Amino acid sequence: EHAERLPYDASKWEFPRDRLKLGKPLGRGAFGQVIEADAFGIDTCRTVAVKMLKEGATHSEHRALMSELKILIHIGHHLNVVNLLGACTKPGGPLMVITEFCKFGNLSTYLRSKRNEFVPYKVAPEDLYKDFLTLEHLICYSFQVAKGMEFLASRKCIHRDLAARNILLSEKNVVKICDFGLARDPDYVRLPLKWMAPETIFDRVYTIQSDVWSFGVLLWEIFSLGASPYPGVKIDEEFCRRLKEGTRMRAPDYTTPEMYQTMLDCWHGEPSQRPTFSELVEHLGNLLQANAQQDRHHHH
Ligand SMILES: CNc1nccc(-c2cccnc2Oc2ccc(Nc3nc4ccc(C(F)(F)F)cc4[nH]3)c3ccccc23)n1
Repeated sequence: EHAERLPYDASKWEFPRDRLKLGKPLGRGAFGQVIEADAFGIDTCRTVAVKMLKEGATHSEHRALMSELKILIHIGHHLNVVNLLGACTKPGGPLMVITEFCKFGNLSTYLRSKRNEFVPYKVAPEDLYKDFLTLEHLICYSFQVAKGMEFLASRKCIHRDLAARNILLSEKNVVKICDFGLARDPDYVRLPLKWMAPETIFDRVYTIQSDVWSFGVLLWEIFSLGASPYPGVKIDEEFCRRLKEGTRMRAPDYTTPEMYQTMLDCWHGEPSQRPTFSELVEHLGNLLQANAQQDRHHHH
């Protein structure tokens, strides 16, 4: 622990506060707030999201945000993990942590907005389906999250709150894993129980294999175009009993048979019998390739 104590390469990370144009609020937490900004010369102009420590923060709050900064630095860069771009740590203003802005926001809300703009696959004339989501998009998002999680695992990380609300969508259909820190809201019971593996619910065990369970729930979210898990079910002791017994969600409205089986696999009762993220990357990549290449219309 005590990640805040890690060496800080200021030449790499430090960004001048006066090179930010602060814009609309994006969200608030115990730390302070996250606001949209345009940053000049952070890499040109680039839109970013800036998490800033509130004035009058406690030592523990301040330590927590610095720890977060150091954790993001330690993990390192991956396409599918929200990209840390800079920080403002020196005297003269608040502690600020700067990440890339993702135009389309969280994946759950985005997918929900596209329910009248989805077709399994385009057919010519394709302009009838301009900016529509397809199965190819959904498998692509799934593959990317698996890639991100594979990367996090290789960094010896465990996410602990994997869910569609914690995935951000940028341009060029690139998705990014984040942690909005909502554990520290209707998705959280005073714990994100709907996303938690049975060993996590009953025994507070968190491993990369419980993240795999959560990934299964995330897949269900994707292939339902942003529905809330376990429709029509109160999340109480009977829910937990039935989960232990082997009851699982039914196939969502937009799934393929293969994708549903993958959900079921992720939801194995035994952590060791669930696929690894490496296996998921392989499997999903193969499913994506098949999907992306199967229509030979334009390939005479
Ligand atoms: C609407 N578009 C958009 N684009 C980018 C960011 C946001 C955003 C909006 C409201 C609140 N937070 C937002 O972004 C963040 C998410 C998570 C953050 N923190 C975070 N801390 C993390 C630590 C670890 C990992 C792991 F990679 F392991 F998954 C991911 C983590 N994510 C942010 C930190 C600083 C600034 C923004 C952060 N919103």
